[PDB]
Amino acid sequence: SIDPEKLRDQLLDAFENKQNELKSSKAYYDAERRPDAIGLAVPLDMRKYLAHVGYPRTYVDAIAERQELEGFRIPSANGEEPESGGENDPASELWDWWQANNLDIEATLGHTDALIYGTAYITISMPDPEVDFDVDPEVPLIRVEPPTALYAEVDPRTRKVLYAIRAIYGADGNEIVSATLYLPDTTMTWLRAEGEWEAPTSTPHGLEMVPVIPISNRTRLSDLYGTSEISPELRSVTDAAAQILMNMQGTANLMAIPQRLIFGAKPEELGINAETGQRMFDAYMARILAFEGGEGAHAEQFSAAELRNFVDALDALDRKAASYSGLPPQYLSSSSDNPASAEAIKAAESRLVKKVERKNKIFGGAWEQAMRLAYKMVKGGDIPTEYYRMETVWRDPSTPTYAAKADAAAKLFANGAGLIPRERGWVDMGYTIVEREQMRQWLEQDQKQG
Amino acid sequence: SIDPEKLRDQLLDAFENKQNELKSSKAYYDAERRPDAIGLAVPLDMRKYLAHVGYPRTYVDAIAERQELEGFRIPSANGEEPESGGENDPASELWDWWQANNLDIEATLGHTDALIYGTAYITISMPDPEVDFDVDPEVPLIRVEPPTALYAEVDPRTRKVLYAIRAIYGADGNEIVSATLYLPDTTMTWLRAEGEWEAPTSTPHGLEMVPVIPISNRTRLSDLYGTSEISPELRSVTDAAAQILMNMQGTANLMAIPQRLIFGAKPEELGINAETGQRMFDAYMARILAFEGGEGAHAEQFSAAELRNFVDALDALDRKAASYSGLPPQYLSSSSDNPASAEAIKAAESRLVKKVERKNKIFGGAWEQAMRLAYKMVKGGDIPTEYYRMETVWRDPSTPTYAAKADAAAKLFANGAGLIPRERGWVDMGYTIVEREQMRQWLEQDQKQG
Amino acid sequence: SADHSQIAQTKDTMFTGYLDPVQAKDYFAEAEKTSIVQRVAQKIPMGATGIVIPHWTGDVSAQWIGEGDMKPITKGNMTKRDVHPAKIATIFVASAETVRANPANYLGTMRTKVATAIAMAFDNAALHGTNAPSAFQGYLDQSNKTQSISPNAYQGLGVSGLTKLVTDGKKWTHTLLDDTVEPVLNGSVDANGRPLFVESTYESLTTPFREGRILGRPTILSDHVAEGDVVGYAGDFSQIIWGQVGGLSFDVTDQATLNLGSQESPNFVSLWQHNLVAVRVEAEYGLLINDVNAFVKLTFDPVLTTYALDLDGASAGNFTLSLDGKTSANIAYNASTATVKSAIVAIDDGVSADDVTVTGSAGDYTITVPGTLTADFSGLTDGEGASISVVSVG
Amino acid sequence: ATGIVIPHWTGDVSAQWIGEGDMKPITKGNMTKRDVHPAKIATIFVASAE
Amino acid sequence: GFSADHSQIAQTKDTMFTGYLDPVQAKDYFAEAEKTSIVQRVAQKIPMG
Amino acid sequence: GLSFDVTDQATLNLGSQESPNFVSLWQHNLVAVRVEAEYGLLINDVNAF
Repeated sequence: SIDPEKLRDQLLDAFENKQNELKSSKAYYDAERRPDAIGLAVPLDMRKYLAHVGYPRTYVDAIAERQELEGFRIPSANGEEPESGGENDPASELWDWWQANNLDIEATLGHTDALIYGTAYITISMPDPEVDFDVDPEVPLIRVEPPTALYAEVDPRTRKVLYAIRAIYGADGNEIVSATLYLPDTTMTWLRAEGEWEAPTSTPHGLEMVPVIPISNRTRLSDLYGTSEISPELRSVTDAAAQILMNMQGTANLMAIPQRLIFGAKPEELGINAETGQRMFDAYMARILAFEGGEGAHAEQFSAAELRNFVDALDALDRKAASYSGLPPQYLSSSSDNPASAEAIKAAESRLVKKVERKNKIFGGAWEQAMRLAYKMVKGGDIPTEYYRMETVWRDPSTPTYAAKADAAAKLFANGAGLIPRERGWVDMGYTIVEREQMRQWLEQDQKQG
Repeated sequence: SIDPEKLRDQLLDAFENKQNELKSSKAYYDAERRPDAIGLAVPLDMRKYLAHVGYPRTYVDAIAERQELEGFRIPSANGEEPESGGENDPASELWDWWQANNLDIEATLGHTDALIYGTAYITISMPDPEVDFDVDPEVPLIRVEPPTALYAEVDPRTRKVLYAIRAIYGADGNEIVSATLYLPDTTMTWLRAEGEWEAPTSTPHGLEMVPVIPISNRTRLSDLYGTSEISPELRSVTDAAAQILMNMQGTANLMAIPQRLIFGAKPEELGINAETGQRMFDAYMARILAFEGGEGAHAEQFSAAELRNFVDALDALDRKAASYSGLPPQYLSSSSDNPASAEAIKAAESRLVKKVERKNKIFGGAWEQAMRLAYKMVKGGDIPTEYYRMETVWRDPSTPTYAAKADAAAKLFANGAGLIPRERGWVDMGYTIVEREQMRQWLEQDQKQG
Repeated sequence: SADHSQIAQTKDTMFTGYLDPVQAKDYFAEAEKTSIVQRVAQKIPMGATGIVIPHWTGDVSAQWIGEGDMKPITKGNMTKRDVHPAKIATIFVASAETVRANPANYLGTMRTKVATAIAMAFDNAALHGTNAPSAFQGYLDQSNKTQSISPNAYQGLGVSGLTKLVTDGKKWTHTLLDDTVEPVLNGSVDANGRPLFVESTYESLTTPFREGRILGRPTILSDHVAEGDVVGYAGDFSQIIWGQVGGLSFDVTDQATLNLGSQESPNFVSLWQHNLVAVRVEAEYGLLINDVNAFVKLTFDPVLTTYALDLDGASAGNFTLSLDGKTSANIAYNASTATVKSAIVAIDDGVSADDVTVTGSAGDYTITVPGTLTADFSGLTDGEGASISVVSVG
Repeated sequence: ATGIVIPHWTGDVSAQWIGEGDMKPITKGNMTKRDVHPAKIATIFVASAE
Repeated sequence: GFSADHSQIAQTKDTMFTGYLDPVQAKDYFAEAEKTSIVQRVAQKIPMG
Repeated sequence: GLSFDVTDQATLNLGSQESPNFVSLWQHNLVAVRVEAEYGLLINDVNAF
């Protein structure tokens, strides 16, 4: 057995312990001050003028900004046809809870934390009308929680969650205003948690499993707890580039102007006053300085530093930021000349597109799981066997080109005499799993006219 | 219970304190003076010649110009009645209030402030009959209020407002002229100025919750409160470029011209006036100057400073400004490229379009919440549960390729024999809800005529 | 800026630089302290003006009478006392770069530490009276009664202590103990050497330390109620009322000017000139104890009590002194100092010249005795301000 | 293998009661840090190939 | 601090504001109950004329 | 127009230039209101009255 007060202690230690592992990866995405970014040539008084670099934000956004769930594809036990039953079909039951929880907004935020911190947690519950849950009360209340507010213990034998704590800091002091413990058997919440002098509220649940699921950015099969998408190579080039910018920023102040010198001067004859150390020249353009000179007196310059020397080194790091991230090179401006054609679009987008299709497969594995728990909770009983085989379905990550696909799909369908049936032509043009239902109604209405 | 006079005296201190966050962001979008923007190399007497940089205003406007709402979609209880698009339907019932408040004007402003400061507040009431107005007295009077005039305390446990204050300064920012406190079950306003408050006007409103909804700009679930788009990389490149511009400018006043010296000439032989330290002479073309060569005297000169040694560093920071903001490079670096083709536009615009399309989700999640609350206020009673599935519908952020779209949509429809019903043909051409409702009547007149 | 200046926070010896090996917890952080008084006294709604508590004081009365024997007249009478708030406040100051970096969350850490320091100041100002403001009326340690508990807590609290509390017409409602009391509740055995307060196999925690009851009264536990010889209290905690006019304000500036010196030797620093940032913190509290003799102070065994006697300069007649309700003769307002010691040991009780002590002169005596001491001014012609009080630790 | 460092709080942060319009006091926090390094335990055993 | 009627700074303690800022009346939080008879409880109540 | 600044940030003297007795508004709890206006006047011919 186990002690719930002792878990309330033990989990808050593990949750606090975790925060410094996240803290570094946050600093790259926020572009906060980091010691390694500082340009070593810059004088200590100028070293205040930092030079932040945007590659990590650019890379993580250019993935998370390009995935959206369309829906789910639970197969029927007999006579399989997702076009047939509409609001009666189980694929629509799942989609209603996706709309009603606003998951089409909160998932596109949670996926960003799952990439930055390597994991984020889906949480399942039933709403309580003694609390201000302004939602449909017959819908399971599904939330996503960032790892800056939740920790879950994972069994390394099975990848099952053993137990988890969600913790809420107040406005201030990192005071833990509230903590919630999820167990295989029950959920518990302590309502003023800064030393937990409140008594536990509690709620049992029917599930044999903890009602929390980790989304996690797996890079490898060995990668069992997930990892930050901001890879060591992308960090290394981000910090390396920051030093070049900061050294150039000093150079543009200290060295870009050639320093002028005169040797063999007698300061008394130049009229350089001793107590101020300065003679007041006039800088108007046409004038000639006549110097009394003699005794080998002559004038000479230190050169400027040539800023080209730094700029031609930044351009190599603009290229390696592309190489290590797989972005289209024009997203980093590593070259400016556009891809001119619907084909050259696909060539440039190729690496990014296959990287997003890869994330969609893995993040699909979290929602394909969590919807089983949501169903098994709200409908009770046991999972209908087909649900174990459901696919998530995601929008095509490719940049949408319409006029190229239009002439393709038209020539395929050939006014109904063609190679594919109508509903496939609608998938290939890219209309969504719900929009194809809006059309399948309008099509029947147009067929009453001609 | 809790005292409202305590709360307005407390929440005014929180609202006034908060301004010390916002003043830092305002300084970038307004292009006001920063110390970090000052180029060090210009002499102290020249430091008055500031030179500001437009990147923050250009990035924020390039998003805020493109966000436009077409309308709302609500599922009609379509498991019994899909028929929709006409009089008395809920999508029109909400779109009526949207136009009657001119939120199609003020939301563009509200979205701008949500990007500049990181948050803005939608505020809801019935109109006062006591005050003469330009308003329809049956419509819920919905307004957007900026974070320089409203502050709302949010529960980090539930993401929900506890209470809020809307407080207005005089023509001088030096005193408050009125403040309104919103509580979950009532509203009150102290109408006279801060030095002379009188007894408040007040009303209940029957709602469960405070009639203030925060629009907030977010990148993560870990952003428990919204954050500016003028991110510290874009601040750094803005301030870095300001120094390069200012050092270039000072160089063009002092160093862009050669400096001319003569060594060894005796001032009394040159005829220098001892009272004034100089001799003037007629400087016209080809007049050969001649000197007696005492001390072996001769000329020499300091070179100019080459201004290109700064300009080919400004042409690096323009590429960083493009790269970190995700604008088309053509908005920054003139003749870095110019697109010849429809797909070349879809390349260049890709990052900007996809970022706007994501902000449309996050702000849509405020407006769908505000309209549902305004319905509960004006209709009374309770929400018909389909309204929890309400979707905002937004314009496509792309520049309209109308010739390419028209040639494609025709090849799809094929004079009615083709792959799609007429109505999706109209949606693919991008006609708004109201403009499609016009066409649905004009189509009937044309079919009547034959 | 001067690095490691005593007022200003700035990047100095206090920070390691935030290298990966820095542990996410101080694994030996003790949990933060909290007010006791704010969880045992009545919280009363209160405003900046302060409040007035009214009270009844009439000898309303009626008399037996015969047939036709004409009836007597009587009176009600009424009185009031006012109560006022006092501010507690502080400022902390940091370099703008320190506010920017917020190293180790120092700014958040400070904002909790000041709130705790303020909560602890309110406890000690009410319990022990240490550095208490002028506006607070009474503090618990000012009580005229003490009981020692250390050989057997049951005989201590439930019997001996209760006797000296109920005899004044006061009553026992709660008891409040320091965590250092644990090893005198543990043990406290019966004659056969079994403990009281715990069950027959001694696995359970001790009943009062569960926040359980003693003879029907609840037990309140604290890690910080002890000071000097005192380890706890028992009494009528309904006799305490307290108020708070507003929560802890926090107010923040780079723009203001401070003084780093004292008032008469000032060193003005413009926060803007040095680019420092300052945070103001303040709260208003009020407190009243209806009378301080409603509580018996709890100690270990051999405790001895000091009292200060103050006739307010009165100039003819006599006072008299009492221990445990036994009463001495009249004593002259100017009696020579050894007379007071002689008049105390002349009580019909086991007090003697080796235990009892006195110091001072005419009308300013300090008295030390092994018990409850009280004074009567009824024999004094002009004793119109005459008084007695209990002396602190030092 | 680089070891760890553990911070600890040490500041005596405090506040004073004040009258109306009195000079507020000023106060500062304090901390310390401690370092920990690991060490190795080892042994060898040897056998004939048979 | 400052003098009670300081010439430069206005304060709540200043004579000028007397009769404003009057402390608010409150319930007697220390009121003890009206003590009821014990004799009328223990003794048997006969009818009497 | 007649201008009012409200502040508690500044320092004030509370005596003359040679005995200034400076006080912080912010470290004490003084709020100060500063009042300023600017006027100019010309009479073209003071003998015309």
